[PDB]
Amino acid sequence: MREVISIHVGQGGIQVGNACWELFCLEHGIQPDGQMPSDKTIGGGDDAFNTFFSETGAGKHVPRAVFLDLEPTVIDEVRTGTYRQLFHPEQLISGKEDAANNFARGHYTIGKEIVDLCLDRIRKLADNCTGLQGFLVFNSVGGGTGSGLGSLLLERLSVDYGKKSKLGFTIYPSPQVSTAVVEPYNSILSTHSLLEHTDVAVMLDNEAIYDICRRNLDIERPTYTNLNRLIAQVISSLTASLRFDGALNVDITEFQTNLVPYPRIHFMLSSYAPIISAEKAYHEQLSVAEITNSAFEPANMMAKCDPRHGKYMACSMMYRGDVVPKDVNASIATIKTKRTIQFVDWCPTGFKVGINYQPPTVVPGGDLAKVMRAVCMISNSTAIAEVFSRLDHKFDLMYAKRAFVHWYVGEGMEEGEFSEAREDLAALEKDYEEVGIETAE
Amino acid sequence: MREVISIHVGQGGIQVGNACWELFCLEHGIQPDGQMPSDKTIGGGDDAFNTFFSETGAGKHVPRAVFLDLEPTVIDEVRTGTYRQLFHPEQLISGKEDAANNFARGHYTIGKEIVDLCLDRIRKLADNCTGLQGFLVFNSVGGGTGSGLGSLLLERLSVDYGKKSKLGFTIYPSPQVSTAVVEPYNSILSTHSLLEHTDVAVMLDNEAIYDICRRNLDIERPTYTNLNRLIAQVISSLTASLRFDGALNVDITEFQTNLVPYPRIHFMLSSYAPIISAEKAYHEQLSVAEITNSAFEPANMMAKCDPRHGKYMACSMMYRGDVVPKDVNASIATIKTKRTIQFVDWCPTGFKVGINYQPPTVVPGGDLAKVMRAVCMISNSTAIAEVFSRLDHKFDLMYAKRAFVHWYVGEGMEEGEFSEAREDLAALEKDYEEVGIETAE
Amino acid sequence: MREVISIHVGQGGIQVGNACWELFCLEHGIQPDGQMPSDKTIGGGDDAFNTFFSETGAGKHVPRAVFLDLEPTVIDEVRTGTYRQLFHPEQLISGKEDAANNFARGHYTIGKEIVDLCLDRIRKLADNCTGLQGFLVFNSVGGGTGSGLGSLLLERLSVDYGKKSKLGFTIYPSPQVSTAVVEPYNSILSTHSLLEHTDVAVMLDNEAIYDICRRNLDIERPTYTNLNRLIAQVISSLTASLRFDGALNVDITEFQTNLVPYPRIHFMLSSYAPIISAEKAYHEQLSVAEITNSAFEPANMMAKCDPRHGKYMACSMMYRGDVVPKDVNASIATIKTKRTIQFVDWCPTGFKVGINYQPPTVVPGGDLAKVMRAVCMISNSTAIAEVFSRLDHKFDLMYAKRAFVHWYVGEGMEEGEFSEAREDLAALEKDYEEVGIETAE
Amino acid sequence: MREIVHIQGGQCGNQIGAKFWEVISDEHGIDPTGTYHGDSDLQLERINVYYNEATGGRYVPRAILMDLEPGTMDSVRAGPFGQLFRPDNFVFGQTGAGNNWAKGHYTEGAELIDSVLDVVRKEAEGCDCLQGFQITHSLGGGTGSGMGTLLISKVREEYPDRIMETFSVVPSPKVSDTVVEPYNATLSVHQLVENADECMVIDNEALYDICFRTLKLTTPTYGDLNHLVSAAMSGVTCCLRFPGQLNSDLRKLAVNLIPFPRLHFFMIGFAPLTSRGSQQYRALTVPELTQQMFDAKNMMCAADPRHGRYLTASALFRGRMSTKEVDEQMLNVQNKNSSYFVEWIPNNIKSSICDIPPKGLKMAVTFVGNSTAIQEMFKRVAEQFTAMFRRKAFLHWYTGEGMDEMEFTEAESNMNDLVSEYQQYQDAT
Ligand SMILES: [Mg+2]
Ligand SMILES: [Mg+2]
Ligand SMILES: [Mg+2]
Repeated sequence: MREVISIHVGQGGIQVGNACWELFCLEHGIQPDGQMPSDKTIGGGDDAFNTFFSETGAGKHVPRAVFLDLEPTVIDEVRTGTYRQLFHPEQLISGKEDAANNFARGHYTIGKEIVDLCLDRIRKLADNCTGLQGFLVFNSVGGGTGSGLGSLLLERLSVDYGKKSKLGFTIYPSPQVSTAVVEPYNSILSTHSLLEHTDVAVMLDNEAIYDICRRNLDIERPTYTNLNRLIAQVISSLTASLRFDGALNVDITEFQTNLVPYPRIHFMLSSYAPIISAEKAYHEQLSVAEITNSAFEPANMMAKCDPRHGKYMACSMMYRGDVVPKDVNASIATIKTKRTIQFVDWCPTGFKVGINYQPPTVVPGGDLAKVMRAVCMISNSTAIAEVFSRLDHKFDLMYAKRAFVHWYVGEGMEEGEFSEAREDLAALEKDYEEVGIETAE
Repeated sequence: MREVISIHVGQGGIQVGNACWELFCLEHGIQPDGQMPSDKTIGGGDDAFNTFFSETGAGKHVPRAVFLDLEPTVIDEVRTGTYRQLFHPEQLISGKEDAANNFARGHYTIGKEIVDLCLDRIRKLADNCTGLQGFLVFNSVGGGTGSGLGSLLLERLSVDYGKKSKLGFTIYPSPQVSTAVVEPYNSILSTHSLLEHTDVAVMLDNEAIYDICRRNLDIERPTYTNLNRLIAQVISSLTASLRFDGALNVDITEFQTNLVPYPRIHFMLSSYAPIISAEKAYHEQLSVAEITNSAFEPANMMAKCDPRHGKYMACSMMYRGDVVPKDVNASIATIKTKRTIQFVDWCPTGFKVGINYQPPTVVPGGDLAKVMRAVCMISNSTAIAEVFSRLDHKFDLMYAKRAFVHWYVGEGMEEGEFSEAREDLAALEKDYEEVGIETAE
Repeated sequence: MREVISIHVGQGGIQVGNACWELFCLEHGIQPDGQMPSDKTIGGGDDAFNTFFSETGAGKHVPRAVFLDLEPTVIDEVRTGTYRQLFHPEQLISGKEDAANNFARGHYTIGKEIVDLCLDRIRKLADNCTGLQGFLVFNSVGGGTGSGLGSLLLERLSVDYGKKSKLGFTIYPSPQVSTAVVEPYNSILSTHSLLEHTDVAVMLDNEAIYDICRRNLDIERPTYTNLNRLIAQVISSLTASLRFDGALNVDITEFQTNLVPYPRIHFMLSSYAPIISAEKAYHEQLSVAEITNSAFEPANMMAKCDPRHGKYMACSMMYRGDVVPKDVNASIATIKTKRTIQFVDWCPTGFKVGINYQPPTVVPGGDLAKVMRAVCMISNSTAIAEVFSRLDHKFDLMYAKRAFVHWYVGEGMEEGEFSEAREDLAALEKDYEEVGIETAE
Repeated sequence: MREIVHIQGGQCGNQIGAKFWEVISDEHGIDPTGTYHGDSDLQLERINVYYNEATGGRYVPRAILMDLEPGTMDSVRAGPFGQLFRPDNFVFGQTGAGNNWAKGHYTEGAELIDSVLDVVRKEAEGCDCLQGFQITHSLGGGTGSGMGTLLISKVREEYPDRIMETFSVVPSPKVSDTVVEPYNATLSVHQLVENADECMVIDNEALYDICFRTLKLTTPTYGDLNHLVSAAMSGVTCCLRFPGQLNSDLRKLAVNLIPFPRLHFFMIGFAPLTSRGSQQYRALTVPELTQQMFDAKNMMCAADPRHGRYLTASALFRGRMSTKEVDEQMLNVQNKNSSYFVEWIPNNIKSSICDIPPKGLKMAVTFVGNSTAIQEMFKRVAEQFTAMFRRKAFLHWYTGEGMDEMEFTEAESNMNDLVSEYQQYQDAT
C-alpha cells in the first residue's frame, strides 16, 4: 500500500545500508533470522513493517531493498553476517572487479555488466509491491560504483517507472577531509548525469559526523560504525509517517515539489538531534524548544556548509514522540524570529509539520542517549552552492592539468562530458545564484 | 479407467524413466518393493495409482510402463537397483548391440530384432488396461535406439491402436552443446518418420536444464541426475488431473487438437517453475503471480528457443495446489497484457486452465525447494522453427559432404530418404513459415 | 518529372556509386540485368523508379547516372561485374592515366582530355530527362580526379544549366587518418574552386564510419564495402520523397536556401541511424525517440567534427516509415530542450520535417539490422570550421616549405592560386567566424 | 444559388479538401461513383450549392486544385471518391515552390496562375448566384500561400462581390516545421489582411491536443485532423445547405461577426469530442455542449480567450432541440464569464440552428468566436521574423527571388499595426 525500497552501493554506502536494516529490524524488533519473537495480531487502520520487511507464509520477513556494487568483498560479510538468515540470496547482486573509482568504468565499462540483473530484481520487488511510493537509493561518490553504476541505475530506473519518488542518500566529498583525489571526477561526472535523473536527495558529509558525535555524542574515536549508526537514525525518522501514527503523517511525494519549490536545486541539509550521552541524557531535560532551537544551530548543521551563509527555503521538522502542535508551533514562530536567518522571501514560509507520536528507539551498543522527541530538519537554503564551487574549482584546475584523464578516456568517456559537466555546475551555480536573488520591487 | 503407459528408450531416455518412476512411486509413497506402507481403504469418486502402479492380489504395485533399448548395460542397473522388487521381468526388454547411433540400424538393422516382443508386451498391458487414454513414449535422438527403434515403434504402434494419445517426450539436439555429430542424421531421419507417426510431443533441451538449475536451483555442477529429476517434476505435473482432484482436470486428448490447433506443427515448449533453493524458498514468497509472470520469462524458457522471437499459440498453465481461478485469471489478463508477446491472432486466446489442488511434493536428496503451487506452461509458438533450421543447415552441409553416409547406406536406407526428409523440414519450415503469417485484411 | 542524376569520380567515389546503384536497384528490386521480376501495372499519383532507372521498350531500366574518372582500372570491374547487363556502355567514360593525385593534372592537364565527352553524355541524359531537379555528383579529394576533374566538371556544368540543384557528395580528409599528404593541396585547391561552383554538399569522413560501424554495427574489421554500404543507406533516404509517399515530401531545392540560410557556408553533417545488429535489433525496440535523441549524439556524429563544439542551424530529420508527426514533433521540442545545444539564434528554429512512410529496406549480406524508421539529420552548425582550420594550418606549413609544389607548378597552376585559396579558407573562416557571432542587443 | 467553390493549395491543404469533399459526400450519401444512394431528397435539394450534377448524374465538386508538383494530384488522384471527380481541375505544377513564397508567388506564382484563373472562371460562369468559394493553404510557406496570395488578389479583383473565406495553417509557437515560416507568413499576411474576407486559424498543436487529450488518441496524423476541421468547415454552410429554424449565412455571419473588416481572423470550436467510452460516462445536452463551447481546449487556435477577450462569439447548431434551451444557455454564458466578453458589444453572443445535425450525431455545436488573443500569435511570428531579419538569415534564398526587403517592412509595421489595432479595441470601453 505504502512501499519504499532501498538500494545500496559504494563501500560506505552499503555500510550505511547494513546499519539501516539492522536498525529497522531492531525497531520493529523482528529477530534477525526473519521472525518476530511472537505472533502478529490481525488489525487495521494503517500498515506496519509490510512496507519493507517482507511477509512470508511464516516467520520470514525480509527487507524490500537491494544490494548492488562491483566491489563484492564486504557485502559477503553480510553474506556471512548474523543476518544471513535475514536477507535473501537474490537480494544480493555484486560485481567482482569494482570501478577502481573510475566513474566511467562501473558506469561505462563495468556499467554494462550487471544492469539487467539489477532491473530484473527491481521488477521482482515492485511487482511484489503495490503502492510503492518511491525509491531508496544509497551510494557514494567514493566506493566508485556508488557514483558510476548508480548513475546509470537511476538513469534507467527513472525511465522505467518514473512515477515513483527518488529518495536519494549519497555521500558528498567532505570539504577538506577526503578519500581520494579523483573525487572531482566522480562527483561532477555524476552530477550532470545525476540531476536530471534525480528527483531529490540529501548530501551527508562525514566531518560533521565526526565533530558532532565527538562533542554531542561525546565520542572519542569514531568510524563508519558510528556514522552508519547516525544516518541510520536520520533515515529511521525520515519515513516514520508511513510506519507509525503521527498527527501530520506527511509523505515523500508530499515533500517533493514543496520542499524543493523549483525543479532544479532539489537537495538539502539534515541536522538530526537530540544526540547526547547517557551522562547528558541526565544532567539534561531536552525540551522541544531545545531540540528546536538546537535544530538550527549552524554548528549543529549535519553537513559542512554554513546555514548562516545561506538563506533557508523550507524546513520539514518531522518529530518523533510526545510533540505538541502548539509548542513546536511557537518554536516555529521563534524560527521566524531568528534575525540571522533569511528566507527565500518569495517563499515566505514553506513549513510543513511532522509530529509522529513514537519517540525514538535506541540501538544497544550505541552512543546516542535515549530521549522522548526527535527532529529532522530537512531544510533547503542558498548556502550549499559554495562547497560545490570548491568542487568545481579544485576539479577545475586538476582537470585543467589533465590529471588522471587518461584513466577515464581509457574507458570510454569524452572530454566534452568534462567541460560540459562543468557547464552543468555552471548552470546550477546560476541557480543558487539566481533563486537567492530577491525578487525586485 | 484412465490409464496411460510409459515407454523408455535411449541412454538419457530410460535415465529419465528411472527418475520418473522413482518419482511417482515416491509421490504415492508406495514402497520400492511394490507395497504401500499401509493398507488401502476402499473409496470412490476418482482413480488413484491404478493408472500406472499395477494392482496385485497383494502389496505388489508395478508401473504400467515398458523399457526398450538396444544398449542393455545401464538398464541392468535397474535390473540390479533398489527397485528390483519394484519392476517386473517381463517389463524389461533390451537389445544387446545397440544402434551405434545408426538410426538406420536399430531402426532397420536391429529394428527387425525386438519389435514383436515389444508389441506383445504392449498387448499384455493394454489388454491389462481398460481406459488407457494414451501412450507415454520416451526416447532420445542420442542413445541411438531412442531415434531409430522408437521410430519404428510409434510407426507401428499408432497403426495398432491409433485411438490412443501419443504422449511424446524425447530430447532434441541442444543448440550448441551436443553428444555427437550424426545427430543431424538421427534427428531428421527421425523427423520425417516421426511426424506422421506422432500425435504431439515436447522438445526438452539440456542446456536450459543446466543454466536454470545452476541459477534457479543454484546448482554448481549438475548431471543427468538433476536433469532426470527435473523432467521428473514436469511430467509429474503434466498428468495430475488423472491422478488428483483439480478444478479443471483437463486431459491429454483434451489437449490434443486444442493446443496444437492445426494438425502439423504439434510440438511445444514447457517451462516449469518454481525451482528454487531452500535459501530461496525462504527469502521468498513465491506468489501465483511470481510463478505466473515468471512462467513466461524467455530466460526461464526450458528449451533453448527464444519465445520472444516467436508468437505464442496456446498455454496450458495447469497448476498444482492452492490456486485461485481469479488470481491466475487476472494473471492471464496480465499475459494478454504483455506487449512483447504476440499470438497467432486467428487464435486470439486459446487458454485452458489447470488448477489441481495438490501442491507439489519434493524428492529427498533433491535441489528444488518446496512450494505451494506449480505451473506447467505447455505452450506453442512460432519461435521453435529456427533451431530446426540450424539442424537442417548443419545437416545440410554435412550431408552435402556425404559425411558418414557410408555408415547408413551400409545398413539399408536410401538417399532419397535423406534429401526427401530435408524436403520434410522444408515443408515444416513452410508450416511455421505460414501459420505465423497473419491472416490478411 | 522529378529527375536527378548521379556522377561518380575518384576511387572511393565510384566505389560509393557502385554501392548506391546496387542499393536502389535492390530497393525497387529490379533485377540486375535491367528487368523487373514481373510486369509493371499502369498507375498514377506519383513517379516511380523513372527518376533514375531508365525505361526502355522492354525490361531494360538503366540508371540515370554517369561515371567519370581518369583511373580506369576499377571501373572496368563494373564493366565486368554482375551489372554488366545493368549499365550501359555510353554510361561509361573513364581516363586511362589518372591524376596521380595532381589536382592540377586531371583538373588542368588531363582536365582538358575528357570534358567534352562528359558534357555530351550529360546532354544526352538531361535531354532524355524532363523535370530533372538537380545533380548528384560524387567524387573524392583522394582519387585525384575526384578533386581536379570534378572541379572543372561543376565549374562548367553549373555554367551550363545553373538552374539545376547541385547535390554534393564528396569525401573530406579524415582528421588524423588519411590517404596521402598532398590532400591539403587537393582539398584547398578544390575548395576555392569548389565553393562558387557548388550549391550545397555534405562532408563524409571515414573514421566515423569505422568507429560507428564497429560499435553500432558491431563491426570487427570494415572497409569500403561497409562504408559504401553506409553512404548507400544515407543517400538512399535523402531522396525518398521523390521516390515514395511521405507526409512532407520535402525536396532538394526546397532544402537549398532554407537549410543553408546564407549563401556561403552551405555544407553540413549527416548522422543516419538506426544502424544496429541482428542481436541488437532484438534486445531492442528502437523508438522514434531513440532514433531521435540518438540522432543528436555527438558521438553518433557521422563526420568527425564535434557538434557540441558548434551551434546548430538547421536539421532536416526526414524519416522513413511509420512516423508520427506528433511524436517526432515533441522530440523536436526535446531538441529545443537540449541545453548543451545552441542555435544560430537569429534562426531560432529552422526545422523541416520529413516523414516518408516507407521504413528502410536492408541489403542482404549487410551488417545493419532491420528497423521501422529512419532518420537523416542533415544539419548545419558552426562546429565544422575547425577541421578546416587544421587543413589550412597543416597545408599552411607544408605549403610554406614548398613541399611537392614542383609537382603542381609543373602542370600549370600559379602560386597565387595557392596563397589566394588560403585567403579563400581565410574568408570562410571569417564566415563560420561571423555567422556564429550572436547578433547584438 | 449561394452555391460555392473550393480552391486548395498547401502542403497539407491539398489533402485537407480531399478529406472535406469526402465528408460532404458522406453527408450526401452519393456513391464514390458520383450517383446518389441516399434516402431523402433533402441531400439532393441543396446539393448543387456544393456539387454539380453531370450528364448521366455524375455528381461533381466545385473544387479547384492548387499545386506546384503533381504528387498530391496523384495522391488524391489515388483517392477513394477519386472517381467522383472531374479530371479537368487537376491543375498542378512541374516544380514546387520550395516554400520560398516569392518563388510560389512571382516565379512559379506568375507561372501557373493563368490556367487556374481561366478554368476557375469557367466555374464562375458555372455558378448561378455564387455565394462564394473556399480557399485552403497554409500561412507559413508557399505550397499553398505561394499562389493562393495571387488567387485572393486576382479573384478578389475579379469578383469584388464574392465572399473569400480563407483557412490556412498557422505555425504553432513551439514547433517550427520550417524556419522560413516568419517570412512567408508575414509577406502573406500583409496580403491577407487586405484581400481575404474571412479567415480562421489553423494550428496543428491544437489539433494534437484535441486528439491526444480530449480525443484521447495516441496516433496523430493529418487525415484524422482534417476530419476534425472539415467537420467544422463542413458544418458552416449547413443552414445554407439545409433548413433551420434560426438560419444565418456567411454574409449574416461575417456581417454579424466583424465590427471592422480587419478582424476576419477567427478561432474555432467544434464538438462533441469524445473517445468511445465517454458516452457511457456522459450524454448530450445543449447545456453540455455549451459547457464545451467555451473551452480553451476546444479553442483550436494559438490565441487564448482565457488571456484575451471575446470581441465576438457565435454558435452553430445542427440538430433538433428547443431553442428555448439554446438561448437560455447563451445568455447564461454571456453573463457567467462576462469579463472575457467585450463590453460595448451587447449580446456579443449570437445564435443559429440547423434542423438536422451532421450525420451520426443528433445535435451539433460550432463556435467561431473572435477574441483578440491572437496578438501573441502575430507577436511571436513577427518576433522570429524580427530576429533572423536582424540576421537576414536565409535572405539569400529570398532575395534570390528578387523581392525587396522594404516589402518585409511593409508587412512588418503592417502586421504590428494590425496587432496594436487589436490592442486598442481590446483596451477600450
Ligand atoms: Mg565498489
Ligand atoms: Mg541404446
Ligand atoms: Mg582516378
